[PDB]
Amino acid sequence: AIPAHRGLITDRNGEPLAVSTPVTTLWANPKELMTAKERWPQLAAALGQDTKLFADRIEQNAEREFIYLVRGLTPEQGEGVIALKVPGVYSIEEFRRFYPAGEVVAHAVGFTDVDDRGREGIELAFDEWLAGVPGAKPGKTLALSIDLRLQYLAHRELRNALLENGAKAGSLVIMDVKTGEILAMTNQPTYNPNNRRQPAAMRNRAMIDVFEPGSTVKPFSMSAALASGRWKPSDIVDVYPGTLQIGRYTIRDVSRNSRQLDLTGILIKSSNVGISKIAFDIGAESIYSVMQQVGLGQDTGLGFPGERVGNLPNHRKWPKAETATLAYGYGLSVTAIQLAHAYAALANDGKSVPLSMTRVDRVPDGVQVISPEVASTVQGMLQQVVEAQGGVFRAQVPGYHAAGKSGTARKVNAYRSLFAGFAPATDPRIAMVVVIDEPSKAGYFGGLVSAPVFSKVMAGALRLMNVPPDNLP
Ligand SMILES: *C(=O)[C@H](CN1CC(C(=O)NCCN2C(=O)c3cc(O)c(O)cc3C2=O)=C(C(=O)O)N1)NC(=O)/C(=N\OC(C)(C)C(=O)O)c1nc(N)sc1Cl
Repeated sequence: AIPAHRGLITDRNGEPLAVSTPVTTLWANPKELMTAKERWPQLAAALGQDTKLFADRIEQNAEREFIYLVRGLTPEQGEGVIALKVPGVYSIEEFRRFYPAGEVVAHAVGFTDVDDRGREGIELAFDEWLAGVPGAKPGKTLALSIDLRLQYLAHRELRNALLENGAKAGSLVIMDVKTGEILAMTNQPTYNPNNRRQPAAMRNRAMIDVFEPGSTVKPFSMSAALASGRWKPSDIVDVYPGTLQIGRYTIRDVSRNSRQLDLTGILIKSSNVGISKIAFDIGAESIYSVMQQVGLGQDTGLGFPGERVGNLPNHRKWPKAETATLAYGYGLSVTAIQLAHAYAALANDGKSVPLSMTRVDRVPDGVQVISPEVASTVQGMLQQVVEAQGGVFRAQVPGYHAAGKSGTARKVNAYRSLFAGFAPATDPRIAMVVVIDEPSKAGYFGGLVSAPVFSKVMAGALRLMNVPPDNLP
């Protein structure tokens, strides 16, 4: 059968990301080869094979009318073999993929197996569209949501942060909050898909690795508090003395020099005690509902085989310890894609637009998952988290009002450093998640390790997208 030309993958502006390259496959009729044994050695040497092992193979297939000699020669190598003019040697034009951006977008684009079928990423997810039909009809062009310009920036900054932090791994996702598009998705470690010759390096961690989101979910606990009718931002919580006992469990703040904190101060000081006390007052049910509605631990609908769903704990009757730990993101499992999608809903005034890895021309209707008034109040609080005295100043994006939240998880001393946010605050365009796994220098807090990567990637992304600076007089 005649292998078909696989569809071109492009970025959202038409830059090529996966291109079908002509190769030559050689096959032989042994019955005819066996009439030309004197030609075999120069045919073996032309295929870089030992004369004796080549000869053994043909002799062991003397009564098969077909065998492959080699697959995936360049046309030039295949020409050299054809020019030997060996009886019983034939050629087929096959296709191998080339990935012009290589390691930069390897996890998103994926790659094809020996037979030119998708094995990972978009190549796998859109195989039916890309493949076409073997004779023979060509596969179809696919434009991704990815902007190669934002992807290059995200890739470079996440690489530099891993090296500066001596970290094991990392992910970074950028989303268009208005369209649901994935504009960048990068992971470390990465691989060159044009030279496969580590399984670890091939993992799209942003989609297939789950982690505890920790304190990055506090904005969703606060959304539930503001929607309950029992809380406003200027309300106070007494978090003294920085700890709270629930039977056997102790809730702890890292900084314990607080008594009265307003709701914004609970976020600035990442007080687990403060969010736990609000959680006890409003009930875990309300918080669970917000987290489920923004898609934490829920199917993204992206249909990448091997994509993880994670898990959001649920109860009929929430025990007090589980109520506290839900509200500060302990014992949840989410993906970086889910966390970025949730932040996009908050940024898009509480409307969730379905996630897309393909370029969106006609934007589907969004679902109102949080009330626009609550969403807008939480945005303003997350802007104070970044800008306020004592805030996460390393997330500040010079030129723009940015907003977001740090997290730091102790794994089970190894850490995960998180920052999730959006910008600009006065009409958000972009949501971003930065996850750095096991930073190994003195700093491991999300506000130290991930927040500066957010700042640098957001500064470039907003400028690459010509977003007008909103920090004006
Ligand atoms: C959020 O992820 C929660 C609670 N906290 C941890 C943390 C944090 O407190 N970071 C800020 C640290 N920090 C200060 O307190 C401070 C004070 C001053 O004056 C200055 O100038 C600077 C700083 C400073 O950087 C965060 C955060 O927002 O990054 N949030 N995390 C947890 O409760 C979990 N682990 O907590 C830690 C503290 C990391 C621990 O070792 O136990 C956690 N672990 C999981 N497996 S899931 C969760 Cl949640």
